[PDB]
Amino acid sequence: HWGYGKHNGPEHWHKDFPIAKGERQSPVDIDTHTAKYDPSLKPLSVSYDQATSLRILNNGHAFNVEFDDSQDKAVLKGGPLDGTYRLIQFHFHWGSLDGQGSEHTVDKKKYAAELHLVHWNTKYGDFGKAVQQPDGLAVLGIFLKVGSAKPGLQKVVDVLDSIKTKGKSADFTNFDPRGLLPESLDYWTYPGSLTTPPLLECVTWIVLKEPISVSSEQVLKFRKLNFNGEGEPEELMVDNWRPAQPLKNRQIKASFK
Ligand SMILES: CCCCNC(=O)c1cc(S(N)(=O)=O)c(Cl)cc1SC1CCCCC1
Ligand SMILES: [Zn+2]
Repeated sequence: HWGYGKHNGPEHWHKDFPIAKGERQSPVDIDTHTAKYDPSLKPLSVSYDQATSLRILNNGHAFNVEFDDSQDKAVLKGGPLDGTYRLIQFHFHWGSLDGQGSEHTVDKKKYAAELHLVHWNTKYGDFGKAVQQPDGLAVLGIFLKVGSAKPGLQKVVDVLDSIKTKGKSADFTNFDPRGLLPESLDYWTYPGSLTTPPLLECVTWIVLKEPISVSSEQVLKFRKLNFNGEGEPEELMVDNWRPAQPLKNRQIKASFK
């Protein structure tokens, strides 16, 4: 099955998932000089006041913090989007070292990690239908750099010991994802894809310019997770990122400057 190594990593995905070589794959390098400022783009509206986290899951590729998406409670709107997108889950991608880990890059700079808040377009009724549509998902991507701790991240970090291995989950209620956001909502946006199999070309990407800072101790806790299940040989969950893919016939737009 697919994963992050030499024989099952990103360079192999196209044999099971030929869209890997498609026209709107993610992530991409964000060449900041070439991105054009679009005065028609709106401020992003992030409305997370009523978010209901329920659980956290080690799915063997990353960990997902899941939300109750059965009512409009945590929604993304505005920005480049038409209509309303409901938060279903967030997860991260991170490196074995602080110098790598992000999926998107900014003028070829790789951040230590990248947070993905995944939302689906309510006009398609549920996530599984949304991923079959070119405007089905909106993913808010946020870079992480290592420096000062992110206090709003600590509840996540502290539960990771309980979900060390693939298939473990834990009650994870009352987590507020507002504590993972940077000060500015200035962003870049482009049409792309899921960055994991099945690599569906269903995502409007919204990548924030301002990274959040997390501490070395926080990211070290990410790197103690395992991609294996309990009772199997230990493979640290590190370097769970797909490299930048060809931009092809796409324009990256900036909400700023
Ligand atoms: C089997 C799932 C493997 C791990 N991937 C994800 O959790 C995932 C990653 C992204 S990303 N990295 O582009 O933000 C997005 Cl947008 C949606 C999904 S969940 C979804 C994938 C399609 C159908 C299965 C669940
Ligand atoms: Zn992701």
